[PDB]
Amino acid sequence: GLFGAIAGFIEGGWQGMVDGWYGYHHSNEQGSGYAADKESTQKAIDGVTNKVNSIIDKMNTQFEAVGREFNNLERRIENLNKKMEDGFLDVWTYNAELLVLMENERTLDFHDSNVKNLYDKVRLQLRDNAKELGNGCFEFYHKCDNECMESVRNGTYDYPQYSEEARLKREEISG
Amino acid sequence: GLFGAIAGFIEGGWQGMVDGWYGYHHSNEQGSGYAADKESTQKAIDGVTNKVNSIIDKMNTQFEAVGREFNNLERRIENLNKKMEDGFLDVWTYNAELLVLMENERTLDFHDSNVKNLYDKVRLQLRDNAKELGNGCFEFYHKCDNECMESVRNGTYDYPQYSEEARLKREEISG
Amino acid sequence: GLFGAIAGFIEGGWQGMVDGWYGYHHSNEQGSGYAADKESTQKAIDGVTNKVNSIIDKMNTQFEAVGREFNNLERRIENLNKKMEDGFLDVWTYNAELLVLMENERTLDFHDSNVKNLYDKVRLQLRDNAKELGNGCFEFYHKCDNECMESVRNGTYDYPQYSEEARLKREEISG
Amino acid sequence: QDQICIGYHANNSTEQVDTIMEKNVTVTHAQDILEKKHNGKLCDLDGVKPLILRDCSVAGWLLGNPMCDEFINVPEWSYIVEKANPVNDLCYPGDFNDYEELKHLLSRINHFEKIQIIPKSSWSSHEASLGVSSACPYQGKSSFFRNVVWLIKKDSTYPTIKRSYNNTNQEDLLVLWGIHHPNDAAEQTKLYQNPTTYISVGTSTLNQRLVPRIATRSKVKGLSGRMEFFWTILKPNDAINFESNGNFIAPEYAYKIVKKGDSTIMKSELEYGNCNTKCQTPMGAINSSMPFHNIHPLTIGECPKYVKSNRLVLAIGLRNSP
Amino acid sequence: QDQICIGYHANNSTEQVDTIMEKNVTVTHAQDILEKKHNGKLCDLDGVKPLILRDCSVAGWLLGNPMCDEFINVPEWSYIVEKANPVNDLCYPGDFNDYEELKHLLSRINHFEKIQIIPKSSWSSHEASLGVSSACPYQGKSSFFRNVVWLIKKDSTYPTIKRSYNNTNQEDLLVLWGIHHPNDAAEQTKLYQNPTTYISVGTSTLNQRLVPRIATRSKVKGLSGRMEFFWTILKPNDAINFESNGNFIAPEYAYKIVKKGDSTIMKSELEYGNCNTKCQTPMGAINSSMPFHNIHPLTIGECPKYVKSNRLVLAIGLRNSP
Amino acid sequence: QDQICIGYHANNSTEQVDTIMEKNVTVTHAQDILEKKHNGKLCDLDGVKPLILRDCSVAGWLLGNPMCDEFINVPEWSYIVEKANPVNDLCYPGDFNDYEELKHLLSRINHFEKIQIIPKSSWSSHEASLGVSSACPYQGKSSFFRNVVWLIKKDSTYPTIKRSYNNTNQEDLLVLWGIHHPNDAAEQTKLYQNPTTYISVGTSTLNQRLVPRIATRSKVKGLSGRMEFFWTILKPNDAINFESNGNFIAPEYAYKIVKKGDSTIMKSELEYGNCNTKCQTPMGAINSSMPFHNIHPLTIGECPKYVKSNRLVLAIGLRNSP
Ligand SMILES: CC(=O)N[C@@H]1[C@@H](O)[C@H](O[C@@H]2O[C@H](CO[C@]3(C(=O)O)C[C@H](O)[C@@H](NC(C)=O)[C@H]([C@H](O)[C@H](O)CO)O3)[C@H](O)[C@H](O)[C@H]2O)[C@@H](CO)O[C@H]1O
Ligand SMILES: *[C@@H]1O[C@H](CO)[C@@H](O[C@@H]2O[C@H](CO)[C@@H](O)[C@H](O)[C@H]2NC(C)=O)[C@H](O)[C@H]1NC(C)=O
Ligand SMILES: *[C@@H]1O[C@H](CO)[C@@H](O[C@@H]2O[C@H](CO)[C@@H](O)[C@H](O)[C@H]2NC(C)=O)[C@H](O)[C@H]1NC(C)=O
Ligand SMILES: *[C@@H]1O[C@H](CO)[C@@H](O[C@@H]2O[C@H](CO)[C@@H](O)[C@H](O)[C@H]2NC(C)=O)[C@H](O)[C@H]1NC(C)=O
Ligand SMILES: CC(=O)N[C@H]1[C@H]([C@H](O)[C@H](O)CO)O[C@@](O)(C(=O)O)C[C@@H]1O
Ligand SMILES: *[C@@H]1O[C@H](CO)[C@@H](O)[C@H](O)[C@H]1NC(C)=O
Repeated sequence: GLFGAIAGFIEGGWQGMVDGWYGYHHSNEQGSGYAADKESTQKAIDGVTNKVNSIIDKMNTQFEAVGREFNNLERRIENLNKKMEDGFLDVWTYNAELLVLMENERTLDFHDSNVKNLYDKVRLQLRDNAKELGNGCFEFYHKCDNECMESVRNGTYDYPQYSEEARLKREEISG
Repeated sequence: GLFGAIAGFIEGGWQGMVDGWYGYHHSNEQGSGYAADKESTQKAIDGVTNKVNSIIDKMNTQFEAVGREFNNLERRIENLNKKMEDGFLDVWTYNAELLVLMENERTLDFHDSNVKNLYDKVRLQLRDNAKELGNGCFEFYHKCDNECMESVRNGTYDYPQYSEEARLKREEISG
Repeated sequence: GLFGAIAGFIEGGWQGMVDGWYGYHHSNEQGSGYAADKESTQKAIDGVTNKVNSIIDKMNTQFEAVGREFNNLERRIENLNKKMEDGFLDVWTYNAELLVLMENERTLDFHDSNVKNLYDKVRLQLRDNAKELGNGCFEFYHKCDNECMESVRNGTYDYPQYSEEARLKREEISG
Repeated sequence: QDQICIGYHANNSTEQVDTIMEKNVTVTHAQDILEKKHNGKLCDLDGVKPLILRDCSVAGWLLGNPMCDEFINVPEWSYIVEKANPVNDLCYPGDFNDYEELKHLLSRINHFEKIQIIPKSSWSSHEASLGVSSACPYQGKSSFFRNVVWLIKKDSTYPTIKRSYNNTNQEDLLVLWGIHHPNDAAEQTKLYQNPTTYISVGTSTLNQRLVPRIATRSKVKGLSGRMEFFWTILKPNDAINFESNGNFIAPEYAYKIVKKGDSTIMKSELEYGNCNTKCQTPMGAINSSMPFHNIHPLTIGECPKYVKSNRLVLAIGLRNSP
Repeated sequence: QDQICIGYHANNSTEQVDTIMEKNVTVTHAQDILEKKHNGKLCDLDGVKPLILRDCSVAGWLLGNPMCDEFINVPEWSYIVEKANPVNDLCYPGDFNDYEELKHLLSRINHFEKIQIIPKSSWSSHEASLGVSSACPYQGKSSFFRNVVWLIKKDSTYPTIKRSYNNTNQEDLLVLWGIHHPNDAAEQTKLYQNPTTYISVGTSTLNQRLVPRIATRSKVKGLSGRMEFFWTILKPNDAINFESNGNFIAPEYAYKIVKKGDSTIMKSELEYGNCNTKCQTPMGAINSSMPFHNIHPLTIGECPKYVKSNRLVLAIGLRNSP
Repeated sequence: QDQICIGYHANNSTEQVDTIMEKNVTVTHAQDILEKKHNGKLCDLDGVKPLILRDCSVAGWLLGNPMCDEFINVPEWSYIVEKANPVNDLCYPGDFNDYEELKHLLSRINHFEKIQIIPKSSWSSHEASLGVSSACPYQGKSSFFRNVVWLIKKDSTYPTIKRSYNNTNQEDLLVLWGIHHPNDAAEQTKLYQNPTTYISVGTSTLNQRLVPRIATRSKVKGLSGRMEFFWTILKPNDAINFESNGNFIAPEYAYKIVKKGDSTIMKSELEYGNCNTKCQTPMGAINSSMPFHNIHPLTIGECPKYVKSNRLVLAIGLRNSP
């Protein structure tokens, strides 16, 4: 991927998460489970939906009637028409096919980017209170119960509150 | 954004910087102020300008005369002309609209990317002489006067020269 | 570049590496040399090749015969033909030129991105066992022989195995 | 000791997508942008039903070819449907002058009403009842087109016709007439009496003089004679003046016409299907919002762009690998 | 404590831009790629002024319809402007044969010069001064087209005309003539004497033979007769030969013609505006460099692509949320 | 202090590429997508060789203009090559009715075979050997088109011709005939005897009656007479019936025709080059796989898209700055 996330370090999707596009898995003392980031996910849905809708809605359609109305002493004109129809067919086919390829690429990269951005968001929250494993997972140096992890997601993680405990484990697990 | 910079960690633009597109703010003992990175900025301007100019200049324009020259016993030919004009109108409209959309997206992402690249450039200069706050700002562990900060921008920061002083402050900062 | 790699911190290409697009240079006790990352490189080749092939294959071509069949009392029809041919010429020219520009931009940025992603992969492997010089090179704090470096490339670097030796070397140079 | 992991959605879907750089990438969700479905029926177009001629051609329907179904008055239509090769065209062989332009003119009609312009009963110096052919069979027997009258000499004379009709209606009038080209001089004398003969037609705009062409011709339906038909649009308050010496196929019925837009003649073998659309195809209507289709080139209405493609799938979700 | 921060430009601008994935993104600077402005004037096209016919049609101008402003020797033009429905067309009612092809031919002309081909004074066996009509008034008097002569019998005779003109000029000649179709035999006899009559015209290329059509017609301008006009291009060193029995509307003036390119006839109600352009619209000229416009479909010149859009705004600066 | 570095390929290549944001970016490898090369020859098109008319026009070749090469029968072709201004067209001056539609019809032919339809020796009441002109020289002698016969009165009489030909072949038949327009009544009398004359031609579909037009004309090749040619397609088991009083240019040879597809007439000065292609240009053939070309607009076959561009270079490798 462009952002090395989706098929890079996070080497795989979770069938367990079904309530969103991007989100979290956790395992503590209290149990393990999935949660979904409703913000990044809904923003993504809005984005992609808008993209589809705009590939659809920007097309001007007007009445036309086609059309074989020339006789056998008007074949030159008939050929002019053929050239025109064939021309437009070529233009539209090439354009549509390429547009789909290009925008599909952009879409997958957009997903990649969203994932990576969520990752870095969490990473900036935790710093040295946890270790990066390199698979999109953070091994906590302190004790993070359900309330703590919901604070990680919510963007409300209290770094100094665990910094010492972590510092012990670190500077004891790094022992 | 694709590069999580512009509306990601640097959550907002500076009205104070008016002499460029991307750059710096500083606050030391001697005072606070804005400076602009004239290299990343001018390269960006050249890029975008070239983009606009090339969307404009690649267009072939030739003389045409249009055109209602068919009489009321030539309405089949008249209809052929209509289908042609309408065809081109649809082609050009769809292409122009989509081109604008696509390239606008690319432009904003280009800005995002430039910002992020400036950030990482500085980050690689400073290392542990400063702390990343996570808002595009670096809190210095040592004393960085005007000459020092101009050296950060210029790409001429002397890391070992402050590494110890920084190392001390870093130390006293923890326990 | 978008990803600040190719003409950013890695300020130049290696004529010494000829067996791939992206890869490694090393210098140890045992000698200095080039190796190429065959995974990022072949993925890139498949990508770009697919891009070219798809710009080529999406084009619908059908039989046409053109064509000056109208006499000197049919010059209005002849003019209708001319406007059509001219029309398609302008359309195809503009589209082909812009398509080439746009996709070329995308291709170079893709290279940029692949390079940057390789860099960050190595960076995440090594952490503090090595120093980032800021030119796409990592100065090792420990001793990395051929086997060790092949383990850096292979994605099989044993960070704890050298962490202490590195840790020793580390605090030293700092005064 | 505890973990926080970042990851992304996955499922069992097999929806595939192509990419500029990669083919057959399994993906979480996808949307096709290409319309491939039609209802197999002939429908109204924006609320207006089509004129469906069954085994009748436009010419056969306008002149009233006896073997065409009896003129039901459709006062309005959005397009015309003809079969590829309609069986009932011109029952007496010949031609329609400017026929394709006439069909195009009639392809969409805001108002259409057949009226009697010159009663048959009004030809007192000519036979109006013997103008009949076996090639034009009706109610058992030798007949003729119903809207138009084949005049023949009465006793052994064909005095000069001078007849005029003033369009006192409030709408344009489609007027039709014809000329008969016989096989030889003998037939010319037998039907009309005068050997050298003409038909002149005059309007504010039309200045026409038709002369029959005698020539030896192949039999078509057993006949060597030919009938050639002509037409104009008579404006409100204009008159049309006919003068003729013989070989005149006179108007009887004409049509009030109101034209506001244009379409075309659709060639299709289908039947009406009591529906409505914005886009009609000869294979069936399209219920559309998609910007592209691959049904058929020959469409009428506000249609998506015709394309040569079986598939235009946009990725919406993400890579859904095993 | 000390800080270094990275950031980007912002301002108070409200320029908005759309994006494939997002709408109405406020941005630092933007550039529209769509031309929407025109000068509301009729201008020269690449340095060449148009032929502006005021209330005159092309036919009315070429034949010199008396009520058309007096012959503007414009020797050169790049396009022709006509009003939608010009008041002064054919003063005597009738038709121009191959009219639209003639208008297209004349739409852009490199050199034009009216010259006298057959002096009026040269019809000694025929009346050249009585060919006058109240439908063609010059100043309350009955007149006629000025470039063409309505010949009438002299005393009670119309001897056969045989007249030839050899194009000794160095350029093609546009030659115009006509035939008069009367209302009845009596008028035929009154104007020309001969009852059965013709006009033959011959060139290296042209082999024409015109016969008048008598028919009863509606009055137009109170007249039932009709005038039908015809034209050729006579090559240098070719001759044109007229022979006629009556109903001849003879050339007097013809035109030297040099044609190098082609344009079209613009329908517009505007007036000349002493400017210059590369792209003319009926609503006004376009000073262009933009690749697209939305002014009007009917353009002449080197014009940007017509498009159905009110806005094509390229983002140049950056997101400017404030 | 040992090192590991990451980097990318470079070389001495000077291949340049343009980009949306940057121009003239030197790069490692590139591929042009635009075809610029042609072989300068006329070739077969998908295995079928073209009918190359040398200094002959289609009309000249079909009627057999004596000065056109006589060659062995080409039974099949894919397109027709004519020179811009072929020297041998109609040796006797005149016209071909519906000529361009005939050329279009003939442009691609699946089967063509000339056959004798009416033997010359079969005109016993007319002279078939004096129909000869200095404007149609064969070997220093006055001759005529070879495929068609100019009948003249025998002794001082031209009895009425009634001749018919039934197409008993299994293919459509292209039939050609003509009418002669003389300069005056005297010539009319000298050649044919009858002063007032006609040619009628009838088919299951054709109903034609031609009358010569006498007019005074300029000399072309020293001649003031004109010859006008017509044609039909006679279906299998249909007959064609000619009747004529004089001025008849009778068929002698006709052509069996099988048509399966269509092309056009290519104007080119080149010569055959014993090759094959899918795409032929008047400047030479294109060996193509590229989607675009800039050779010439006037192509026949399966060709890439014509474009106004000298260069369409795709970046494949990477930036190769020094
Ligand atoms: C005097 C007489 O009746 N003549 C008879 C021949 O005509 C006849 O040969 C047959 O000709 C048939 C044509 O008959 C028609 C027709 O269309 O049905 C008869 C129509 O009544 C007549 N209509 C009018 C207004 O005259 C019509 C008309 O003359 C032509 O269509 C004009 O071109 O002729 C038919 O073609 C048969 O195929 C053919 O056998 C023979 C045998 O009956 O006897 C004659 O007495
Ligand atoms: C058709 O008949 C109508 C009605 O009689 C004619 O219309 C009138 O014509 C007279 C002059 O002849 C005028 O005084 C009336 O004012 C006309 N009425 C309208 C509403 O136009 C008409 O002229 C006849 N048309 C022709 C061609 O003879
Ligand atoms: C128009 O007039 C010119 C000049 O008289 C004619 O050209 C001459 O034709 C004669 C007759 O054979 C030639 O012998 C001369 O050599 C020609 N002179 C020139 C300048 O070419 C011309 O033929 C006339 N056109 C017609 C059709 O009569
Ligand atoms: C052309 O010749 C054919 C061959 O004889 C004619 O066809 C025959 O018509 C007779 C009736 O007179 C039938 O007995 C045969 O069945 C016919 N043969 C075929 C194959 O149809 C044909 O009518 C002639 N065409 C014309 C227009 O005269
Ligand atoms: C069949 C015939 O009699 N041909 C003679 C013609 C005709 O009188 C005219 O061409 C008719 O227009 O005139 C010639 O001068 C010619 O053309 O060579 C002599 C020629 O033998
Ligand atoms: C490509 O996609 C089509 C549709 O899913 C599938 O039939 C085919 O097997 C795929 N090709 C490959 C590479 O397997």
